[PDB]
Amino acid sequence: PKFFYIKSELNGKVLDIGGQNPAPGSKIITWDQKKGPTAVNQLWYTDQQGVIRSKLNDFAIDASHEQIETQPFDPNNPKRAWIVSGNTIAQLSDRDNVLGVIKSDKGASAHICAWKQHGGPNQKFIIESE
Ligand SMILES: OC[C@H]1O[C@@H](O[C@H]2[C@H](O)[C@@H](O)[C@H](O)O[C@@H]2CO)[C@H](O)[C@@H](O)[C@H]1O
Repeated sequence: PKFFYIKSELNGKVLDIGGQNPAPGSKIITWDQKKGPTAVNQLWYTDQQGVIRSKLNDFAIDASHEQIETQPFDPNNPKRAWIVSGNTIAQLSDRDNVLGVIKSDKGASAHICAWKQHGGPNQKFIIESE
């Protein structure tokens, strides 16, 4: 029941499941922080292991494709176990691999990818209580 927002230190927006799409494989973007029962697609929590999940469907963050998207949690899939570590959303099995915001080149909402930690604010996040 302890949910939170993940805000980018790059654009000050927050991780958000694209268009509130509940289906697995939905792209995760950054969007203006909403408030109320409509913020569900922007709310996250950590399971007992500390692995990040979405309040919307309990799905985990998955970095199997070009951009991060939601996918059912699988303890056997290394690209679906992401945890909070200070200012970074780190891959549980490889802390050197962290999430980072990447602005759009087409004037759309920014997307997210996972790559080597390079110290930029694009790879820093702030956990913000609900
Ligand atoms: O565009 C991302 C943005 O979508 C909001 O939801 C919209 C969707 O964008 C729009 O195309 C559709 O017609 O209506 C949806 C309901 O508002 C999300 O609420 C927002 O968080 C972003 O994900």
